[PDB]
Amino acid sequence: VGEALEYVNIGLSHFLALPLAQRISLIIIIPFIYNIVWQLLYSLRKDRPPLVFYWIPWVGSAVVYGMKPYEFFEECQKKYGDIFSFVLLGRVMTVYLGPKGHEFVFNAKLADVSAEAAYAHLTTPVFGKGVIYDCPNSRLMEQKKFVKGALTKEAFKSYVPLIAEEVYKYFRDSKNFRLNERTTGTIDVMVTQPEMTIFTASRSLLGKEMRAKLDTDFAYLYSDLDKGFTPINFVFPNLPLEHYRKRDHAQKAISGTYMSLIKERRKNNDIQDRDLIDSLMKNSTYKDGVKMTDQEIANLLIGVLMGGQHTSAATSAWILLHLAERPDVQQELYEEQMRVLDGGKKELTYDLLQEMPLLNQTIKETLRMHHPLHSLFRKVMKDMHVPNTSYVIPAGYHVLVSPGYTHLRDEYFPNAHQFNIHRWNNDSASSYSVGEEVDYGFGAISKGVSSPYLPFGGGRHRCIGEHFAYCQLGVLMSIFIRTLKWHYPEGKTVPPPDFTSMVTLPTGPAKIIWEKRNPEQKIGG
Ligand code: HEM
Ligand SMILES: CC(C)(C)[C@@](O)(CCc1ccc(Cl)cc1)Cn1cncn1
Repeated sequence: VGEALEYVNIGLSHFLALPLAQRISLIIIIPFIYNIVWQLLYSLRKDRPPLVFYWIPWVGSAVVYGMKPYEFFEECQKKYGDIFSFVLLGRVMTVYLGPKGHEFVFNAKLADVSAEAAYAHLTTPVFGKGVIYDCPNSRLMEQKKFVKGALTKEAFKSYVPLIAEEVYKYFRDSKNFRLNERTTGTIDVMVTQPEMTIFTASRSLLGKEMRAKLDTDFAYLYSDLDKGFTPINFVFPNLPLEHYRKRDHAQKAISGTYMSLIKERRKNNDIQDRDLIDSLMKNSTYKDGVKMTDQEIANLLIGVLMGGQHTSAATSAWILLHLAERPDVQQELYEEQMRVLDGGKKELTYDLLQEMPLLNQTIKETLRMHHPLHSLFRKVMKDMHVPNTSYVIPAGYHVLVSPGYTHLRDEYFPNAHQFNIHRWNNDSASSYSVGEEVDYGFGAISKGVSSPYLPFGGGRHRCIGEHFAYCQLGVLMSIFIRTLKWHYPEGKTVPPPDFTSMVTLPTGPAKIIWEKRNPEQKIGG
């Protein structure tokens, strides 16, 4: 019976001929049926880690992952252990939880994975081109060296009074404070902290000129650039809407202002050591001998400040929120402040910051309970074997590492969900290499990445801003502590994190009430 083949033919014709009702209905029910079958087949393969089950094709587990990612990882971990996959808006994520997860993704060979491949679609439109994830990795490595060159301890001794000047200036003039006119008030930390962060960062990393442009309408351009830095730009990076354009406008606009200042500096020889602009001018020639274009330098500046803006500001928000219900921790930090700065007589210096271990433990502890990035990604370039398993992660897959999840595990942190800065007694450093090191182009960093506290990651893509963040957060918190007490409004406590955004920032409005420690103190100027 090719008479049966006559009928696949006939049947095919009747399919194309039935009402639109059933056809759309079939255009739905066929993919739904197919993927459900496909998964059951997949669950038989054992060169593949267990795939989380999902009903909606393409979308996969994006809803629950997007909303409560650590909760997703946990029930996932109970069911399948530390390695498992799940489908996310078209892509396939293989999650490896714990320190071996860190090792498998952060220390992965350059050939196995790509961060550029994972991130460029989201970062390049915001930062500019020619830099970060819009160049070969080797270039990235040299840029990180260029930037890290302006992040030296002597830069930090110069940044500390600039940053303090800013915080004080903010207490003086900001509508949310007015310390020379108010002794008490309410602020939204989600409003205060991003302004405080951009002011301090701008002033210290981009110099006084660029800090000054933030008082004008120009500031709004940073705010535009800011909203194009969203996970939506990670799925649909370019659809003709409209926040997508103001972003691009802002990119050239902001990048324009930097080149303007850069070109005028080389043209007057105004190239001192003031900021990162001076520094990137004096030092941005690759080792093959190519030099960064003035455009490229500017774009590297947008990227630095943008990255540093969101992590830092979220973190100082959390510090305020956790402290707001711990007058005991405030009392303790204040005593240290009095001891190290001789009641206040001594002026804050980068050196003196290092003698404030409790202040540094608070940043350490907050960064433990609140990692700004719940998920780091790579695209898999070559089929990877997972040690001590038969598992193969084929190329074209994505790997996902999550040190912020381990941070919150009792196993590695007794009472992980309690805020306790004393868990870091005689252990206050931003991080430290528990042994041997390795150098990827931007200096010797730890070779192992099996530390269960890994706030800044590791491997070639490891953060180079930890000492800047601590410096800024250090000055900022030091001053808050000496100037203010603060607490929650009645019946208000720590907000749950909003995971859907770029950084795990708190769910606003997150309000605290400040009062002056010295009502009659006046900030001068
Ligand atoms: C609390 C503050 C911060 C935290 C928790 C943090 C966290 C991280 C993490 C986890 C990574 C690795 C990402 C990955 O491997 O996929 C990273 C990378 C990086 N961070 Fe930070 N960061 C912070 C502040 C900063 C600051 C202030 C700067 C700039 C001054 C900065 C610049 C960078 C750069 C340039 C990379 C390199 C990424 C790469 O090479 O692929 N970060 N950061
Ligand atoms: C890729 C992404 C998650 C946005 C990112 O890791 C990387 C951002 C980033 C990358 C390169 C430069 Cl030169 C500056 C900032 C977030 N982040 C981490 N530390 C600071 N920002």
